[PDB]
Amino acid sequence: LSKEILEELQLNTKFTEEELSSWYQSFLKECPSGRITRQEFQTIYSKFFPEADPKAYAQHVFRSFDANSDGTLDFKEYVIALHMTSAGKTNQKLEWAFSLYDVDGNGTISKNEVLEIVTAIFKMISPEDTKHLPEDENTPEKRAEKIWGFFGKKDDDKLTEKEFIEGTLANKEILRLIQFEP
Ligand SMILES: [Ca+2]
Repeated sequence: LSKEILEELQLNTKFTEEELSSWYQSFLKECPSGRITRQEFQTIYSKFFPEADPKAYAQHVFRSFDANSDGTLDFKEYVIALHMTSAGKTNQKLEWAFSLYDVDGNGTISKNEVLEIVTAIFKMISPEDTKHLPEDENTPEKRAEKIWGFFGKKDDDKLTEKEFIEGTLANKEILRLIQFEP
């Protein structure tokens, strides 16, 4: 690691520098490069969520962090990705839920895009639990809709980042929706 990346990581986690270091060493033993590939990263999720199709979701999470598209996530970005994938910190989290959702990366979210992640996210719910799901929103096609709803202005065209951070922050109903299993 590097001193700066050790703190950007410790001031984004309840992880100690000492821990982030032991971690690195372990990570480096599997990726001597100090960087991890989408292929590899995807496996991480297929392993710990055997009861679903994490493949899709994982790929999206991956794209959301691999900034300057090298097809690889390095330790730092990789770490903060394993985070905004579990639960907890949610603002430091929703300031990323936009990145995950603005799939094509421009600067605005579409109805398809919302539906693409809602579905990918859905494919992660063990079929078992797929049922304990509040019917109004218990299928991809639905939830996507019970979301593009709150953001009103059903443009069936666009949703800027302003309206996203506001709707998410304002009403915590969409926040619960748009986001994964915390
Ligand atoms: Ca977009």
